[PDB]
Amino acid sequence: QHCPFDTLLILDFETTSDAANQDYPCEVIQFAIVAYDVPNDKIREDISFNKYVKPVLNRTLTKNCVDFTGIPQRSIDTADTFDVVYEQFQQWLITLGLEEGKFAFVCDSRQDLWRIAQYQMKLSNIQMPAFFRQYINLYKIFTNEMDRMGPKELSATTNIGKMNEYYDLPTIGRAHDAMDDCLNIATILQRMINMGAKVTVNELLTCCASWRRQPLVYNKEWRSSFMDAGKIFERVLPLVVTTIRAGDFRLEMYGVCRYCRKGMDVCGTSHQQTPHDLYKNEEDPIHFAKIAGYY
Amino acid sequence: YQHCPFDTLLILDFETTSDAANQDYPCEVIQFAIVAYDVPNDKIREDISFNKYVKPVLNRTLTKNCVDFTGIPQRSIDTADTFDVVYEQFQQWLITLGLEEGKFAFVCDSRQDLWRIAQYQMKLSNIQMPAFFRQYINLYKIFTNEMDRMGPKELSATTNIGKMNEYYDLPTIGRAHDAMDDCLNIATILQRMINMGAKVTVNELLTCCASWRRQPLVYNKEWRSSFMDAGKIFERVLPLVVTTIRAGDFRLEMYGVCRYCRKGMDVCGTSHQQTPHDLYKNEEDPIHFAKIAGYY
Ligand SMILES: [Zn+2]
Ligand SMILES: [Zn+2]
Repeated sequence: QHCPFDTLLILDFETTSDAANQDYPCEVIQFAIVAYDVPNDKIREDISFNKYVKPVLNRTLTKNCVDFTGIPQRSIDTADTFDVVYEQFQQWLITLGLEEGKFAFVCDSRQDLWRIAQYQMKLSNIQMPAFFRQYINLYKIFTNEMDRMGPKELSATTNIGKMNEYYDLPTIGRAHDAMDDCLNIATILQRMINMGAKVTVNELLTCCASWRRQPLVYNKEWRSSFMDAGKIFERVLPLVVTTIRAGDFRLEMYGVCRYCRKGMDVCGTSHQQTPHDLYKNEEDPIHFAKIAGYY
Repeated sequence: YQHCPFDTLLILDFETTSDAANQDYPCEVIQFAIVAYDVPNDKIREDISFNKYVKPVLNRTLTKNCVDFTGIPQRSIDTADTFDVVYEQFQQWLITLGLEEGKFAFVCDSRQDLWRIAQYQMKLSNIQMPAFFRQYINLYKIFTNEMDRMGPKELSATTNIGKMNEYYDLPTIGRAHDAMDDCLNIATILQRMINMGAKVTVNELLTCCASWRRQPLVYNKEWRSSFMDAGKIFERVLPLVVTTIRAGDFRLEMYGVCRYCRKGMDVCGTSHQQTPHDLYKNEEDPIHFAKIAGYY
């Protein structure tokens, strides 16, 4: 109906972390997808991908990480590295015969594709594919929907939590298992569609933004603030998030950078707005940028 | 006369990667520090020292709690060499000193530095454990005996060094858990001990075999949050085991032959002699540090 895609792929990544430190080189440790069949309004749990991933930079999971994600150490010690798992994902995609630009990924925020996929793919030396450079931020649709229908007082802290609370849906499994997150998002998505939401891509990864032309005002305590760390990532990572209105999106924008209008084979091979102003303080280096090779 | 049979003592400290709340952790050396002590002249030689940061390979990012404990900033390890390089620099620095084989010994504040940390790091780096790490002076054990001689006090300090400074009434040097400040504290403590009657000699030896590793360990499921219980499993995982020797029983000629198998230390220690297969059965609860190190 409203959704121009015939299939939606709900995606979730879990990463290595250390709660108290934002200057951390997050590596994917779980990669999960569930398919949603748009014309039939059906969640297809039988069409799914669920792999653990062995990190190479930080091989031992932090305790706060395992408490948060619920992933135990054993599951990543027996896992393949990202480059192998991503290849399996590419292969699995092919064995589903979807048409380029007729499926889109759905996430609960900008974190999975703008930050996590982008950063992991630098580590693994993989080109950001066109299907990650265009996606549905479900939480952005949700806030438009709240605005459209009627805001109410929410006490949940996570994106998934609030959406579940607002639509009055029971929490599935537990927070932060990648597959459980996927199922929650899928059930929310379905509900949003039944209530008349237009679910379509709303975020695009772009080589440039005029607001990056102004040097970031450096907050020296950024390493303990999620918001302030976000500002650093925005500058360090090549691709930036540009929003698009539902009515302005077209399926033919697939594979085409919204900013420079070139194909995504040419756009994205090198950073067009390298933050040299952040890179001259030898006294206070940005660890995640150093270890990935941004400088 | 001189109760200490060595001509020079090497005070060693390691700092490692860590994650306070998890003891199933592949500790990697991130600081390697040494200060020399001249025995016949009773002098701490602060000018004869080794002090290097080390870049880990398995856990390249220090946890915040590791940073807070050791005081080591991330930038200092990002710019450092890996253990194999730093260890090679140590070997080279050692030869510069011009020391007679078996006439110098290492000094630590516990069994941790050489029994656990060095042994483990050296399995990761694939370096053979040297003779001068397989016999050493555990100063805290000597300290423990010295308290029986002179009479015990009620100590409130919490670290081994803190205790030793408290008991002998010495001021704390620098900051705790900086490898070099620890070395300086240990050297000063050592000096006081010898001057106050202590018999300072090799008291600990690393051996390939012990009868108490024949009987499978009484497995504690919650071992990962307990320092003592994790020690018990490290004792089984690590090939070489700590064996104590009385002061009057040590002989210089014990370098570098194993107390159990009586073979040179170039032959002993290549292969675990008491592999704890009983511990390696359950793929639903595996020992992480034993797995990444390649013990199974
Ligand atoms: Zn572009
Ligand atoms: Zn032996």
